[PDB]
Amino acid sequence: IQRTPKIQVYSRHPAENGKSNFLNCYVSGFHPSDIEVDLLKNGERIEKVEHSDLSFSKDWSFYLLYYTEFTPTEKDEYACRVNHVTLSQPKIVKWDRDM
Amino acid sequence: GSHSMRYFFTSVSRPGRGEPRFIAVGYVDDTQFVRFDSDAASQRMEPRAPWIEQEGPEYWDGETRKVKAHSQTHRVDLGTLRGYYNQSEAGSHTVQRMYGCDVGSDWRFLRGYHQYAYDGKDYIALKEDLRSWTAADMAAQTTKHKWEAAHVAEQLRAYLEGTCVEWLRRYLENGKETLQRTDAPKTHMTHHAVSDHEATLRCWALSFYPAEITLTWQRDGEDQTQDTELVETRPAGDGTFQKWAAVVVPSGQEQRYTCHVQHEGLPKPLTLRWE
Amino acid sequence: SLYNVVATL
Repeated sequence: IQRTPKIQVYSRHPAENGKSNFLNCYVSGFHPSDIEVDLLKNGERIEKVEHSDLSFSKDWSFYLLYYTEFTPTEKDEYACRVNHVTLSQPKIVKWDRDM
Repeated sequence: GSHSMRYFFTSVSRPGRGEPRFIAVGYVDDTQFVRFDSDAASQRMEPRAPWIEQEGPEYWDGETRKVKAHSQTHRVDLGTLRGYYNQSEAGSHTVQRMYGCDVGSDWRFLRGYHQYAYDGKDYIALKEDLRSWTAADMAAQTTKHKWEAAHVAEQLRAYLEGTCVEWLRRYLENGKETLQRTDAPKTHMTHHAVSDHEATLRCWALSFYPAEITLTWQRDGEDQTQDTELVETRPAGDGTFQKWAAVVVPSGQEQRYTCHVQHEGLPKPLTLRWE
Repeated sequence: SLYNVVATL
């Protein structure tokens, strides 16, 4: 079977301009495990992105955490781009400080 | 005060060229402590938590030997299942396995597990009595017949009730500073006006461990689920977890609403109310 | 610590 990914984009710590933080993209509930996840800065892909080791939940669906160090500003925009066999086109989720 | 040790294995066939991608991870409660990735350069089981680094060379050589034997079994499994299901050799498929044990509050064996999945669906699982198997379909039934004749359950039971629990207890002691410590959620509430007459109250629970938690909203002392939203618990990335629940309320009526937080790290559940 | 023997499906 196939299962589409759930997506959450958020920071590790309360966001505050000028202060170093970590930008996360947590993808879960998907199957198969092959998936493409990119963190974006003003539309452009960030290179120094890492991710957790593949694991899965009780129902066998997979989960992964993608993350990168970053320093938020009032202007710069951040988002997570996800592509999976279940998606007709890449899904973009913008980072919202309040979520 | 119960605890668990669990191993998760995932193998994905790659028909275009080469062997399956194999990834194994080990966890104690919600803490990952080891991993193996067939795509990594070391080709060795590797540490993912400080407290496991205490183990000596014989430990790592042994776990590496065993995890590589695990990957070869899965490789063979992918071939076997492809036949059982009469599937093409051109498609990629996935086998997953998870096993482990739980110790109760008494620190004694509580239960063992050993289950398998093919393409994201239950395939075969060891029942709680650790003596019989649950086979989901006829492919799994053939596996079940083979494992009964070979007495695989007996072998697993011996591991799950003995070795598994013994090592779980050893790890719990070695990494007690973190593994036997609970981190209570750090909580607060935020306010967001959505219109001239409505506002959103969001109740936050941050940096907690373990992951299990419950956030509930009440209005005038009674549970409210309408007009609410709760996100799935997520990893902060530093080993702790986060979650939030929000509710839309009439501006000016914020005081009637309370957020309730239950967590193992809290002697008594917490109650939050907007300023 | 991992289990020692792995039976095939």
